[PDB]
Amino acid sequence: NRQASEFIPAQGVDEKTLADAAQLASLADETPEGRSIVILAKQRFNLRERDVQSLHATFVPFTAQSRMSGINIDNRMIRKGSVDAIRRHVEANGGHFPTDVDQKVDQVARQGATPLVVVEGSRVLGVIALKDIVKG
Repeated sequence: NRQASEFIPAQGVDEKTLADAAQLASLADETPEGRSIVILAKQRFNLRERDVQSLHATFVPFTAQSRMSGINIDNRMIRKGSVDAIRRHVEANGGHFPTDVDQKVDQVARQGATPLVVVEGSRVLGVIALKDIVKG
């Protein structure tokens, strides 16, 4: 029961850029956070959505084996996963993640938030830090 609250760009990408890919990687997530992140992009920086139907792209539902999910489309190939899953995915792409942001992911954990990392191509475009919310 966690909702995205703020996200920081990986080095080389603007945070709004991170939010847009944060969305398309999170379209097909069936996790409660999957909706929180797509709303995090709109409220925080940019009310924006996905564009698979215009490019004929494919959604990749989240799997627990990799603990991550994402989307492939004509113009983008982005994923969002736990920092452990995504970081392995960047090196497997042959790409690299920004340590300053992997550290910011670590800071989201110490505050009790869940750092999801989203990548585009083989690199990370930023982390989405999700925070816990109180009901009633």
